[PDB]
Amino acid sequence: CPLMVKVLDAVRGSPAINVAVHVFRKAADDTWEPFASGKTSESGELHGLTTEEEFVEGIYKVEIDTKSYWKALGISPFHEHAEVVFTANDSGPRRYTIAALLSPYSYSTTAVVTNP
Amino acid sequence: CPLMVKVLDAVRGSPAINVAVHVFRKAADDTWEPFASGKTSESGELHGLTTEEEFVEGIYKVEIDTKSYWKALGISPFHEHAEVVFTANDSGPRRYTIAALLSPYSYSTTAVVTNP
Amino acid sequence: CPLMVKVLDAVRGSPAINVAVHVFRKAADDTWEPFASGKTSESGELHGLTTEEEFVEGIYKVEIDTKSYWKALGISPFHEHAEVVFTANDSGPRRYTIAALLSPYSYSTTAVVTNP
Amino acid sequence: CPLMVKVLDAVRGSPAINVAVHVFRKAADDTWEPFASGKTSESGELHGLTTEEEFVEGIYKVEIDTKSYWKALGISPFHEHAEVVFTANDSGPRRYTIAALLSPYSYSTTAVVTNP
Ligand SMILES: O=C(O)COc1cc(Cl)c(Cl)cc1Cl
Ligand SMILES: O=C(O)COc1cc(Cl)c(Cl)cc1Cl
Repeated sequence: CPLMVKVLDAVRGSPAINVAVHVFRKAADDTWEPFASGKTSESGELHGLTTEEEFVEGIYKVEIDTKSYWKALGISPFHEHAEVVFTANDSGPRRYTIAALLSPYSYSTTAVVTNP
Repeated sequence: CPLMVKVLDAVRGSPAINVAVHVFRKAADDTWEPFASGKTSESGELHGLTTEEEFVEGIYKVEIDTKSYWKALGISPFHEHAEVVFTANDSGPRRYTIAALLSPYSYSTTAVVTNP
Repeated sequence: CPLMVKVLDAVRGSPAINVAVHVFRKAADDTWEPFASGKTSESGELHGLTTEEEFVEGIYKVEIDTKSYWKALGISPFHEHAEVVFTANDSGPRRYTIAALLSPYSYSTTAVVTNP
Repeated sequence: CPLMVKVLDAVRGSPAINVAVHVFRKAADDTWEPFASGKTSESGELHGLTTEEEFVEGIYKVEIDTKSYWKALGISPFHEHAEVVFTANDSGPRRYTIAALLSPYSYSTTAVVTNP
């Protein structure tokens, strides 16, 4: 699995469950082409977005739909989403974990990049 | 000052100086129209982006050029930029501060929304 | 002002007001001797803790009473307090700002060390 | 496993390996009694600190030896350590994950608490 997303909820001290995630890749014409999407599991993790063959070099955007998450919990948050934009696989294939820690008016994101 | 941006550097424990910041407002056709921009000061702050008259309700994007910041310091970063997307609301308090804390592979952002 | 503390609330997007802060200095026998204390202001800030003459090199602990803060707001928190322990160095820049961003089950802290 | 610690490095985008961790528990006399210790693995994770039988109700301190970590990488950081202090098991046994994201002048910590 070359691209995994993990989301935590800093209000409840729990995984952030059922968070929608949309991944885009910048096309030759500089538009964002949908690439993959999914939603976090009961563990806060989203696996299976893509394959090693499909996940070529490029600029990717991982959109985490934080507003939709909070509004389901009846909470009115600040951000529309949390966006993570990065160049991937420019020195060959790597495995990426994008992590995000959510609060209503804040978020933190980090990346763990490993070479298989 | 309805909108201020502050950027800090978690590697050196310092303001993040001379960071380019671009602000956009979402147009009716869902594109991002340039709205304001500047470079953070010696204190990591960017003031004077807009006025009360011009800063109407709507969705805004603040794009912080973190990659150029790290590259100018000789450091290899993960993200292309940090993006903060939010809705300005007239019901809420008047003044918005968007703060960002930068590391090479991670950033945190929060919003402080206050009244005078 | 050699030492300032700033506290923000990530649930409401606001300064964290009326937070008790206690500062200690490590004594030669390795105990923590009271040094300074106060409550954050309406802006989330605590100034005037010490003077240049009194703030000599050594190890200091800043203890932010986050549990009482959340309890006064009717919210159930994880931590007893947030502790920030660091060495003051005269080689480094003069002025220390300790900032903390609070959520019920998470906090972030950074140091900004600058010269005038 | 009722108490697990995970540490990430925000400069390298990697697990923080070989981080020493010391856990203490407040005694009846209000001193901190050593409780358990260990060091993070190649995954940044520390398992096996304690057992369900041993991990009774109490106030615990998880000390993460961040200064020793950075100084091994030849880096001179701000904090002496990152301390996480919390009441555990006060509504019966729970499983705790303490996570920390490290930079030289900052850290973030969160807790995930689950009911088995
Ligand atoms: O917000 C401030 O003025 C200073 O303190 C902070 C700065 C940042 Cl960038 C973050 Cl994420 C949190 C705090 Cl408390
Ligand atoms: O889950 C981990 O990999 C470690 O804990 C964290 C989780 C999140 Cl979501 C974030 Cl943003 C940081 C850390 Cl250290």
